[PDB]
Amino acid sequence: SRIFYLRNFNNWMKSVLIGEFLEKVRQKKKRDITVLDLGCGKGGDLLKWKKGRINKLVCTDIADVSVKQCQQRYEDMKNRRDSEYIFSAEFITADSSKELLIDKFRDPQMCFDICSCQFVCHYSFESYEQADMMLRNACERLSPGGYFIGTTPNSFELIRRLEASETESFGNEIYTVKFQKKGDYPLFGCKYDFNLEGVVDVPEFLVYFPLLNEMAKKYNMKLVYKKTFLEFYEEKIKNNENKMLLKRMQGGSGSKSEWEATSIYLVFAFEKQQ
Ligand SMILES: Nc1ncnc2c1ncn2[C@@H]1O[C@H](CSCC[C@H](N)C(=O)O)[C@@H](O)[C@H]1O
Repeated sequence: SRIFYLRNFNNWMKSVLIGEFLEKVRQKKKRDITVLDLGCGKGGDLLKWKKGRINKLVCTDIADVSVKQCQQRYEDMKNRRDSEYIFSAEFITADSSKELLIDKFRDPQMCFDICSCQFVCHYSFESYEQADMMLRNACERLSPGGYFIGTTPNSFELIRRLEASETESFGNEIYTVKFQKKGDYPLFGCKYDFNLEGVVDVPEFLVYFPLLNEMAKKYNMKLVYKKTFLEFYEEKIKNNENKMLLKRMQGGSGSKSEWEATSIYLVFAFEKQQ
C-alpha cells in the first residue's frame, strides 16, 4: 500500500526498457531469441518476457528459494490448457559474482541476445573479482549486437544525500539508506544498507558507473546509453503508447517520498561488439 506507486513504476520502467531493446534485437535476429535474466528473483519479469515472445530464458539467482519459486511462476503460466506459446526456460541457482554460469548451462556453448540484470549488479561490487565475474557471466555470452541491460543505484546521487545527511543514515519514511562509513568511497567494497519499508534484505555496494563502464569493456561491451530514472521517465513518457501503460499499471504520480526513492537508480545498456 505505502509503496504502491513505486512498485508499479519499476515494472513499467522494466517493461519499457525490455520492450525497447527487444525491438532492437528483432531488427537483427527476429528468431531463436535467447535471454539471460541475472538475479531473476522470484520471477515477475516472466510475464514481461512472455509479452515480448522470447524463445528461451535462463533465470538465475543466488537464493535457491527465489529460483525454485520463480520456476513455479513459469510452470503456472506454462500449464494453462491454452494455446499461448511460452519461452523455453532454464533455472540455475548460482552466485554469479563468485561462479561461472557457463559451467551450469544445459548448453555450455549457449549464446544470448539479451542479458537483463535488474537491481542486481550493485551486489557484485563487494570486490573486483566478484564485480568482474558478474560482468563476465552477463556479457561474455552475448553474441555480437546483443545487449547488456539493467538498473543500479546512481552513486552520484547516493553520496550526495549521504554528504548532506548529518549521520551515516539518510532517507525518508518509505526508505532508509545506512552507510557503514561516510566519506570513504572505495571503488569496491563500499558497503551500505538499503532498507525499504520492511526489514533490510542484504547489504548493497556502491557502483560508480564510469567504473562499471570500464570493466565492461573487458568483455567488448560499448555503452548504448545510461540514464537516471528521472531522465528515462521524461523521455519514454513522450511516447503516448507508454504513457497509457503507466496509467494502466497505475504507477506514475506517487508521494514525494516515493518519487525521492526513484531517481536514486539509473537504467543502463551495453552492446557487444565484434
Ligand atoms: N550474486 C548474485 N547472484 C544472483 N542473484 C543475486 C546475487 N546477489 C543478489 N541477487 C539477487 O538480486 C535480486 C534483487 S531484486 C529482484 C530482481 C528481479 N530482476 C526483479 O525485478 O524482480 C535478488 O533476487 C537477489 O537474490
